[PDB]
Amino acid sequence: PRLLKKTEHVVIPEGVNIEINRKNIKVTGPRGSLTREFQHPKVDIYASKLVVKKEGPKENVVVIDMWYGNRRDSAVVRTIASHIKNMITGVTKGYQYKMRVVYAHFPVTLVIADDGKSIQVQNFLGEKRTRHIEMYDGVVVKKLGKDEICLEGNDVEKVSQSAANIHAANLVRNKDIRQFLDGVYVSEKCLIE
Amino acid sequence: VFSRFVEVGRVVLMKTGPFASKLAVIVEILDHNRVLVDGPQAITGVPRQVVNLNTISLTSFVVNKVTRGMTHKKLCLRFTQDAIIKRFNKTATGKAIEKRILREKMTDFDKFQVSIINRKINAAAKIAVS
Amino acid sequence: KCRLHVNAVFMGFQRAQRNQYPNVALLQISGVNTKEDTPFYIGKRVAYVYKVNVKKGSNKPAIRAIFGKIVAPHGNHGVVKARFLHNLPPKAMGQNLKVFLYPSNI
Amino acid sequence: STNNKVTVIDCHGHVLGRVASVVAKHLLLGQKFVLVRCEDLQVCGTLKMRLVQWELYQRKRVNTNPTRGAFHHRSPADMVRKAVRGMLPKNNYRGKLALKNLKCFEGCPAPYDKMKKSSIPEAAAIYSFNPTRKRTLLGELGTAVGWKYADVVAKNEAERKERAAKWYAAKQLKQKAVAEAKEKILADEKYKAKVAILKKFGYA
Amino acid sequence: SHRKFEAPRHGSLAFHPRKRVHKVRATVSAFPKDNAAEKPHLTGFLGFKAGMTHVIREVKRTNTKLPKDGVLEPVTIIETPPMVVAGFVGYKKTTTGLKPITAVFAEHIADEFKRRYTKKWYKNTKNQFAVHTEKYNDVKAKSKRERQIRLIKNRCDVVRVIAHTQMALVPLKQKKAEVMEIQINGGSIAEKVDFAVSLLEKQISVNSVFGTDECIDVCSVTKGHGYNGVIKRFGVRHLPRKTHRGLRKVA
Amino acid sequence: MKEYYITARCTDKAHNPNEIFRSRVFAPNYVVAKSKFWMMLKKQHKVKKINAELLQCQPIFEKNPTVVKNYQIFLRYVSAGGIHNITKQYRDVTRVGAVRQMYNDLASQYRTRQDKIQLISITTVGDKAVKNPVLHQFVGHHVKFPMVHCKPVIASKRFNLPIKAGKLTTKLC
RNA sequence: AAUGGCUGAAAGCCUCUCAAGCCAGAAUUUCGUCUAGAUGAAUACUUUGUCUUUUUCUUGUUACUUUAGUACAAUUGAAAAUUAUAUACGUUGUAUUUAUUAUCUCGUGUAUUACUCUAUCAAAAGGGUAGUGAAUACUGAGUUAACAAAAUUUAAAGCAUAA
RNA sequence: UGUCGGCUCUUCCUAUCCAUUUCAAGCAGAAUUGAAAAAAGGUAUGAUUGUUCACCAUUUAAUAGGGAACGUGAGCUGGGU
RNA sequence: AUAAACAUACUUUGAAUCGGCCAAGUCUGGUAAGCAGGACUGGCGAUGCGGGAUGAACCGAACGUCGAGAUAAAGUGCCAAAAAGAAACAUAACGAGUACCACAAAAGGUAUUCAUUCAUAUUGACAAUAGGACCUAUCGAAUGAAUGAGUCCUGAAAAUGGAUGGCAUUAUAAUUUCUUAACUGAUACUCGACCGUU
Repeated sequence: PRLLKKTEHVVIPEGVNIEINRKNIKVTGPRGSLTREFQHPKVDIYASKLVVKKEGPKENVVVIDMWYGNRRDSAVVRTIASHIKNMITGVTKGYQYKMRVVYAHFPVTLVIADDGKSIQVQNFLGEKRTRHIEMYDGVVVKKLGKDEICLEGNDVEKVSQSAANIHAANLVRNKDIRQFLDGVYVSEKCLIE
Repeated sequence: VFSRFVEVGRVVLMKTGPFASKLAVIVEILDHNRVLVDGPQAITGVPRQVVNLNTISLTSFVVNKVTRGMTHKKLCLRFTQDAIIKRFNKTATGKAIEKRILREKMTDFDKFQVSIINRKINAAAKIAVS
Repeated sequence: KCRLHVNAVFMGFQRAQRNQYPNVALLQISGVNTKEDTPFYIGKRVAYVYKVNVKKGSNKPAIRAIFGKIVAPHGNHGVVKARFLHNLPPKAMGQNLKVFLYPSNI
Repeated sequence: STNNKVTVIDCHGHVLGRVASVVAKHLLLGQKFVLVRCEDLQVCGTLKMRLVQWELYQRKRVNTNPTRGAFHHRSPADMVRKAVRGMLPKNNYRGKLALKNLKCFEGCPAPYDKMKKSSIPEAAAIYSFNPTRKRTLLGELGTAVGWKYADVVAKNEAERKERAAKWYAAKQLKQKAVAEAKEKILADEKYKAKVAILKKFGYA
Repeated sequence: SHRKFEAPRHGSLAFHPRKRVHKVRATVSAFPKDNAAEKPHLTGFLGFKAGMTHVIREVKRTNTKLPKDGVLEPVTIIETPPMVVAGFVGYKKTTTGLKPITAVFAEHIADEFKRRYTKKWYKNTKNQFAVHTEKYNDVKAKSKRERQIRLIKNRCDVVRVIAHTQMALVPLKQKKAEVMEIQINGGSIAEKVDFAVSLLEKQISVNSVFGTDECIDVCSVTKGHGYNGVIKRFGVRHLPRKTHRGLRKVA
Repeated sequence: MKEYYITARCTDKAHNPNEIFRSRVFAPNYVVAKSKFWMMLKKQHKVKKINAELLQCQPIFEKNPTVVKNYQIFLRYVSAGGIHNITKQYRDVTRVGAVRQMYNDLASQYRTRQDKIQLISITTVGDKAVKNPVLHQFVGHHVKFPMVHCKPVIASKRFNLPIKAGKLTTKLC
């Protein structure tokens, strides 16, 4: 039903400064600065000081409030309150998505650019084609070891998407997927710290 | 953060109706569209009645310590304790309502002098700046 | 020199969906927006002052008129009905009329 | 009288079907309309569903000779002239004398850049919409169906905000100095006789 | 019903309507996309076709089965005497396409270029480009030229040179020159005009426009065949011999 | 909508002439109220108008139409499936006002016209006995919300103009 | 597009979203290129410098010719953006047509201008500089009006010469 | 209202035969099978019969099904009726 | 009880006609038909006008020539004369929009709104994390199951390009209900003038 007021809030640790200008949030932290645009015309984001713990003092928070509205549009407060939580975590403890390579018989060789801004996959299932797969902005690919890479970055929406672009370029076509279980997969997703 | 909320005790300005441009005090919120304005009938003249939120306009004054369903005998004290009438007449809309009343009483001789005087003063202002 | 009229638009004749009665002409007086402000204008003279180019060898004037009155309101938007001595030409639809201030009652 | 002036309608953030019904009624009332920025107008529906509504409008075309069939004009200047032309009398003299008093320009040409722009309260998108309902700028849709002149209008506009913002700065310094001087002569002793007349009616 | 056996339609619908042109020269309706990071260069020419002849060409390709001796190929000899640049014109992108802003012209104009502005030269007083030439050096008419250049450098995006052939070097009986606007593609508009102004009255040769082993997009007007039936024009199947009222038509 | 107090008695062999049938009927006028009352006797007590007499028919004005009360309405309506019973809660200052809401919402949510609903009983309930998910949020003492995305309110129809000057903005209100 | 996905609520977990925001993906759609194409633009030469109508010359057009009539420079018309809009105020409550104190005469200087004109630098600018005139504020004083008149916005005749 | 079929020609529908992009299998490969986006392209040569239909011999990636007065006679042919 | 004096009862002579068709809170044969055949009544035929965009039958209403007014069916974003306010269920779609009328079904949905019944709900109910289906700790307010009624989505494929009438709308200019002694409108109603019949 139509909630009179749906509220959410995210805590700001001591190392990050957040400034809002008409739902254009800019988050600054030790690893850098991140900016996003939350173009929902029915919510207001304003920083405030609210007591979060039951028996604690006031803490700097970002409060997202959506007033009278149906359950279709009231679901976005927690989505907005969680995209911000990934901009505070990202600039404080950066993201990292370790990625493995699985092959049956044909070895796969990955070529990483000098700056790490791009990758290159060769000899996938013996195919002579050489897929490139360029990364997004602010995402760096490095080779952890043998048959393993990890994508360092600050924006989860760009690190993870760049991690899903490598797997989408190494699919097996016209063959039984249940047996030709090759490609590159996301082993685990963690933080740099 | 929103400054002016629709609560109990908020002083609202009835824009449309026979009581247009009169002060009313909310003493109940029936639902999201209807409130119970009781801008004390012995002070402003707005009787207690259910009105829509599409007729009233909010003002930045909240009468202090007003509970829902206040009587007329006790609401009149709080309204006159904070002197909303004194404070309302100093705001931008308070000076707009009194301006509308004066220009209504203007005759044709009074409309002729003001136009013939404003133009002289306005032109003299433009001369004074180089 | 001076203005002593408010320009009312000749909207058309009092009609139906598939009819037209040219005996009564509707006007949208400038500044009137409701039927409650029409009680003033019921009676004030209205003239359809138009201009005709004429040759120098003729006597008829180059500026003529068709005078009429305002007889009743029409609709809730302040549209009025005007009855003229000679029904206005359908070439004046959309043009501007004159709404005088006499016979005054002020 | 003779209403020869032009009522310029600034179509930023209006609705295509409501800014054209007010114009269509008022064109027949002997008025001249110039709708500047017929490309920022709004239509309900996402971009995906505003192309199905256009693919449907692209099918209607005379089979035996498409060069006779419905000419589907893409330029948003002509997507509002067609919308108005639908609500005007069809195939008579009154429906054309009132259609010569209508213009759209996607940008803002020279003589209409410096005119007193108007607005239509009944056609605004803030008064007649649920703010979550998804709209579509006419310019945004026009490019998707093959409008080749969308970068030009943006570039021309970008050079109109930088020439009207620097005019405002010079205008507001003179307007503030004039207002500050008018207060000085309001308090003048020589003008006390006249001020009491203005002050009586709330003009000072 | 349905046609018994399906076939590919005869003729092309991308060329309908088939209206014959008027001017012999075929205007080039599009020029290569402008690249702003190179030295300005002409992007076209204009030559008179002469004929065809066959050559024996040595194959320089790899992994091909063509004989090592040679491959017999047909070639076309297009005679292109050097053209003369006689001004330039600057275009501007508006909401209705390009709009020619101005046009600066050289001083000395050959008699093969003046003829294009008349329809009967033997009776014409031949006063074309006379007032322009006689007042070329006047200070009043020199500031106007310098004004036109500053207009193009500021409010223009495309610069083209109005180059015309020389008809005394070709065996054609025609005398009036053929005028072409050859776009300049290269650096910013500041240096396009400076390149266009440097070319005035100066002959341009084909090797300064094209290069060796370069592919080009020739544009021309085809051969004239007059009224033609349905068999020649579109290619439909000729009807059986028994047919009444003739064979070579659509049924 | 109005509320009427109607009483009548039956005078024939089947019914004794000492039983009075009271009623509190809701109808737009007093002739649609008698019609509701007469058919309520005939379908329940086998009394026909020809064999009965109307004794009293008076309106029932609200005593205190300045106080907000939570009204509870028990009603039965007929759907394409069968016959159901509903119990909706409404907030209004008059009994004749809270019933008018009942006809509008029933004729909108359930798409049942007004000649299918039989109002059985309307009473007043307490603050905490409001089961409606939306009505429950406004019965508290400390309810406050900002009326946002407003639209400017004109004094009357006189000042409304077809075409305006300048840009139009809403109000934080 | 079908489909596979990313972050992600609803619903503390889960989910590609009958949620907001995005990526990959057709012989697909749209630019690009090809053909026909209407209103247009620039330049060259002839003119015209407020004006059209009717007769009239030419294969036809423009300029041209005659007798007329008509006004004579000078106060109009722009902030942008958002609408859950930084905070404050809600600045209320009539868009164009339709915001000048009847006309004329005599008076001192200053100051002003999206005002007129000239010269110049520039310019596809409500541009800069200099000068002049107009209006306006300081701000006047005086004459006249009584009866009639305050409508141009277009008519009628020609072919000497030039392109 | 010239009443079967064929030759010629154009267009339209998708309830898709091939080519393009995807899911499912009792999909290990090859072959095949079920379904989704999609009508911009293509869909044959012959023996017998007047035949539409039919049955055979080949070929191709496929030789899919239909409408337009049972499309089409001042377009033809006149095999049948 | 009510109506009835241009009432009532007729007499003589005679013309046209006996191919009918439509509607339905009706029926029979038929799978069904814009099919065939009937009972009571009204119409089209024989009939215009205002409305349903167009329509022989549907709704209003039947006509000498007019003028002024209130009306009927039905409507009041523009074409089009005329309406503003209030509330809700829809609308991320060629979904919705004037009956007769020019179509859509069975079925499915953890889509949505309302209502009913039952159960667990406290200092501890679910989900989650940690430890050993079940228990503890943290987490602290509603949660879970079933049924009924609306709205919506799939079900939903045909041949020239096209039809809520078009444009167009999307906290509507849609659907359902309402408020204001609001408005628009026929050749019908009232008043007045004129022609004719009795």
